[PDB]
Amino acid sequence: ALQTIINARLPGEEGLWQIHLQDGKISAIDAQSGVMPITENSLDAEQGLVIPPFVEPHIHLDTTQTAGQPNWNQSGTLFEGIERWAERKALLTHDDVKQRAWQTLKWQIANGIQHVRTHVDVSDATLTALKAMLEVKQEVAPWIDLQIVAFPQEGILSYPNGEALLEEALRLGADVVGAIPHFEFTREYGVESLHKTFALAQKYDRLIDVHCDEIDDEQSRFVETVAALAHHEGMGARVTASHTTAMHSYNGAYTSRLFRLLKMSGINFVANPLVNIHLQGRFDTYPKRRGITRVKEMLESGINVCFGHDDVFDPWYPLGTANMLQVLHMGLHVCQLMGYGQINDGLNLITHHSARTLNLQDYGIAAGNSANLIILPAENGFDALRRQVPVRYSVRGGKVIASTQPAQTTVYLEQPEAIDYKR
Amino acid sequence: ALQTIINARLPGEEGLWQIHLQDGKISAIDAQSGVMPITENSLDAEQGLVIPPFVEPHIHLDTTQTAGQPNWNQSGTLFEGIERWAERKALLTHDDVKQRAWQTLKWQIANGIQHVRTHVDVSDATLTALKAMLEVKQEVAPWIDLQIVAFPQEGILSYPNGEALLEEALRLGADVVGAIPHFEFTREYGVESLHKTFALAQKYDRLIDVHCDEIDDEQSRFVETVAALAHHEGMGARVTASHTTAMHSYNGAYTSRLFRLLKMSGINFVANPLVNIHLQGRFDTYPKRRGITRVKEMLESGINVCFGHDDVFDPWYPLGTANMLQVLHMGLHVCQLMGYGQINDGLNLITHHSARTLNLQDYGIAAGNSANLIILPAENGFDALRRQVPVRYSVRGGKVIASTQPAQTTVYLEQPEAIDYKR
Ligand SMILES: [Fe+3]
Ligand SMILES: [Fe+3]
Repeated sequence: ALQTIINARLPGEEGLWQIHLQDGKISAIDAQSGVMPITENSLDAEQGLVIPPFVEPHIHLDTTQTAGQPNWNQSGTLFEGIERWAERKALLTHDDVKQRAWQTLKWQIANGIQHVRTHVDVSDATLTALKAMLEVKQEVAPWIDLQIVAFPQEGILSYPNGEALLEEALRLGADVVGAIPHFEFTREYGVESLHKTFALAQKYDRLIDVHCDEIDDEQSRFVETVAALAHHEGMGARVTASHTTAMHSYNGAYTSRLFRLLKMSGINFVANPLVNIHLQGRFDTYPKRRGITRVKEMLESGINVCFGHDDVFDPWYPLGTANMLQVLHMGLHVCQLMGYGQINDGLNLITHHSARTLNLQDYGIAAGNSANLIILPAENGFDALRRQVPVRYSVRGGKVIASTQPAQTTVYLEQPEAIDYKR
Repeated sequence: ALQTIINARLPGEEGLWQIHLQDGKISAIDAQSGVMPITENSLDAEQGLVIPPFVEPHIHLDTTQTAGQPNWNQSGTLFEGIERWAERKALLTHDDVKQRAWQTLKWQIANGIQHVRTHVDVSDATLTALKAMLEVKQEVAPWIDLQIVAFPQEGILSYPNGEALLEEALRLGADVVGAIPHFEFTREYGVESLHKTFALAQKYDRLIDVHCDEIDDEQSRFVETVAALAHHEGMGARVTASHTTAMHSYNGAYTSRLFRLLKMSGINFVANPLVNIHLQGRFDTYPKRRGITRVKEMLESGINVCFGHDDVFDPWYPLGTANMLQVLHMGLHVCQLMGYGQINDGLNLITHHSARTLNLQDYGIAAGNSANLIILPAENGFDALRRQVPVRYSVRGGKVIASTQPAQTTVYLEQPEAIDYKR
């Protein structure tokens, strides 16, 4: 029965704020001139930062939690990962997918993530993972709004009945149409697959999220077709180009020309730091490229870009706890967004920009919006990122759905001293 | 009055182990065939991992904790960092250096680090930071063995009285002789500075740790002189080449030839992931090189390499909590040591290999050694790294000097559920 969040700091705002709640929504937001006393029905942010929930714009819940089953990827390569996944085929069932997806979703709830977009491989005639994920979506709805992308992993034109299966996935309820041009047999199939993807999105009124140019090939430019088609249909807001790691290898002249179109099209971009730094640059000896898309330049140009985890504890990425501040930390380093303001503003890459990517209509600490917000025990984005703080409280519909009692560290010098890693 | 560590897991060993303690030393280590009961004077590792303390082989305690004073580095560049540091000159006093060094040292104690090698800028006629650090070394001795490197930041031959000041630092007690060849005015001064560095190390019987080829210049090959001189003097074990980021840009043929000498010389290498990924590759547009030395290849060749944090909360690196598992996480990603075994064995890069780099004589969980060890609430190195676990207990001389009560996370679904991020 929470009525107020008090003593809240807000990004880009001075001072402390009080967030009033009513009927599961934010009724008003008022500045405070000092610290407010706690009381029944008040959740004290304790001068910590309050932001609208973290978002996971790109993850594969159908493959999550499978690392080491039955064997571990020892080389760490994409190739071996594919083989290790194949060895687990006998365990891939409806219940298995639901159990693993739920395990990661619980970690996400614990990490203040209330919006998740999962890709699901639909290059499977039985659509086993998709059927399982559609049930998971309904089951987790009280805690996470889950979007499902029908992802034609083996291609649309390069896989038997690929287009038919992609459309079947949409008819079953998938929220987003996926594609993977650079994986199609030819450049022509790649371009044609995008026309088919856009046609399906318009036919069913769905969003689009393409695994776009995820390859260190300076000639992989499917992103220009994604942006051009979006501009032509006037649907930029509903379109996302995931990865675009090839952009890391483009010459500057083409990239400059392309950026005009990217801005005009209004499409969204997702970079996946943890996985990109790991899987890109694998064909280089030395020097080795970083392989993340042009995040810094997109921000400078006002192009919406955000960060996803992509994989959690699977053959393609053995690590992760589904933590967005960890994803952000990696991205700030690899993209060299290390100035104070760049780091502080970093939270945008895992909150607001990701909400835009998911085309969310009810997101942000604003009057009238649902009371969905989280509290970080930190002074600002810089502090939260530097100390990799947990989510103190996650509030959804005005109710607490997760909480973390912080770790307590003590050093025993001449006298015991508490250490909080602040100066 | 601890007499035993029980239920301990050890890297590379099967099962649980009991570590007996007597007179501040490890008296014996015995395998257990099951879980042992707790009791008075027994520290229960609770099937967590027990390892010899984390080590910080490369940090600058003279510059730590100064970020944002008086202004923040907004571009994040090395150039601006130098300017921001210059603006703080009026605050650089004896007491200031001691206060800041101690602040970071407390974070290190909290993070299970009992061995630290700090570089101290001795291109200052007043040697202010060095005098302060020598007192800090004595003060922190009960918790951390601190090694001080006399670091001629502005060069030995390229700075007024550079050589005289370097020797004065040694006469005052600095443990290690530093150098920075690539920063000298000419290649010839660079090579000559190394001869002078080795001569001083032999004259005073000190270790050597060179800021070596920290630059994206494929022609910066001072590392071959460091290794050759060490081989000639038969002192490889006492010598360290820090950074060697230029090696990331060498052609493969030269690198292969060089590796024979690196192995034969027996010198140590320190990579500083967090700072290297941030400061290297700054002159590239796109693609952008990673800029970390050849860590993977050194491991494959049996060349001792380890990881340092380098900078903590300063103009050259605004982040950090002086956490070695965080440094390791970055290094595993950038160096693409992402296979299961590579990640699991990762702890070696922040424990044993770093101890070798510091030429430590009393390190490791072995009978006869001082009872210096830490307990991680994780099953193995992979688990500790993936979950970025805190140090549950840090034991020194058989006594607890630090402890962390873990954070407690709960998600409120149909029923409350504890989340520990394990599957
Ligand atoms: Fe993906
Ligand atoms: Fe350094």
